[PDB]
Amino acid sequence: SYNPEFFLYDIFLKFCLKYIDGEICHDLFLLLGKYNILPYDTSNDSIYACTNIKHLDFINPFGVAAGFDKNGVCIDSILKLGFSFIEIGTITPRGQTGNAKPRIFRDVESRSIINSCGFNNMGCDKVTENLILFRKRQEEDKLLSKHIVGVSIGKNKDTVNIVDDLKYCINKIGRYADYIAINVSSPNTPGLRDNQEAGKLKNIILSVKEEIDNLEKNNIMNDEFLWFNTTKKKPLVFVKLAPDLNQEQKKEIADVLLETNIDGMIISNTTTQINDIKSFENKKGGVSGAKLKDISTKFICEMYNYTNKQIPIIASGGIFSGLDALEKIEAGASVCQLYSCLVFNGMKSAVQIKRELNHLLYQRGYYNLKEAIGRK
Ligand SMILES: Cc1cc2nc3c(=O)[nH]c(=O)nc-3n(C[C@H](O)[C@H](O)[C@H](O)COP(=O)(O)O)c2cc1C
Ligand SMILES: Cc1cn(C2CC2)c(=O)c2nn(C)c(Cc3ccc(C(F)(F)F)cc3)c12
Ligand SMILES: O=c1cc(C(O)O)[nH]c(=O)[nH]1
Repeated sequence: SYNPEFFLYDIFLKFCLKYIDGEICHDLFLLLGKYNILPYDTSNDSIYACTNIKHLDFINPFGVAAGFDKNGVCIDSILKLGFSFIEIGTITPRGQTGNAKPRIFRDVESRSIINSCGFNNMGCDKVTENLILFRKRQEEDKLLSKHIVGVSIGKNKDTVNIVDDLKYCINKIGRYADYIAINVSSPNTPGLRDNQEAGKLKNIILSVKEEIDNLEKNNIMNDEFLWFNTTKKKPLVFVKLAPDLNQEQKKEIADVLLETNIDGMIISNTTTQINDIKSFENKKGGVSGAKLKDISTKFICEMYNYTNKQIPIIASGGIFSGLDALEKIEAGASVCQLYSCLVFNGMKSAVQIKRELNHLLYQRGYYNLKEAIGRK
């Protein structure tokens, strides 16, 4: 399934990656998608690649990670590139400016990115208005039917007691989200990763699940009209975890996820422990991309064992090829998120990655994608 539209953007891609600033590249991409002039991938997806996380049914196992469309101003176009879902955010109750620019740097040779954004977003209220507009468009557009939209949530920079910010987001945007991702792993908000302590993380998770469950109580109508999302059901609850933890921490947090019955785990966020990128020596922030590939996959194996395979995994980190996706899936992941791939490969990310994984699934001997989960 070629397309003359995907190719023209590869021409622009080589230019931008070589001269234009990363965040400027991001703004242009988002701006083009805002006006619905990005290519489409309206082909039927392989039934062998369909996946699910409990009652969440994904048409294919590739979405866009958080931090890409932080404000939900580009949902329709990005999804129509060929992705099955998108994770908007991370959002905070009040929009922030973030750290000072430049805050995004690219090492083309190593296919790596380092960023110190600091949760720059428009705020929960405005992003909610955008998401409502999208759900209205989704009702009238076939290319958006059955596509998923998750919302990554966090805290404002100054707001102490992160629980309060989360409850506000839940109570304003919860009705329109298919799943909620708790971000306690961003390295650009000081001390957020200190909240991954078993006790703290327990109260955070339990408060989110309770707040989601409480929106349903005082409702006047049926559930079909309350949940204006894809599932027509209350959003699942996922947690996004950082890879820079020791084994003791890793096992107890996994124990907390079992006790609290979390719906999923997103492995993983960016890392701060990489020191082998010469261009990023004097740069602050977390690094993403290829140099994060092998590190995150291990973490998935370490966690897929710590939770006794009872909590599904969502893979994110250094996924650039179809074989990378299968490496993540056979390690224990059910779905994959692409971020740096879109940065370095552009519009062809979804169509390319989905084809490559399809060919590899049958060669390795599988009836469908599920058969591969944790087979390693
Ligand atoms: C510029 C930039 C901004 C990001 N913003 C967020 C964010 O707001 N929330 C979040 O959970 N992750 C954020 N991330 C992390 C990505 O979502 C993803 O977990 C990570 O980059 C690994 O993806 P990759 O290896 O395929 O590039 C951001 C990453 C980058 C590079
Ligand atoms: C999507 C994306 C994001 N970001 C930062 C947040 C991390 C980058 O730095 C990027 N660099 N490229 C090259 C992209 C992707 C891209 C492709 C095509 C164009 C266009 F053809 F329109 F010119 C523009 C941009 C980036
Ligand atoms: O989770 C996150 C958040 C940010 C940010 O918005 O600053 N950046 C990342 O690399 N990861």
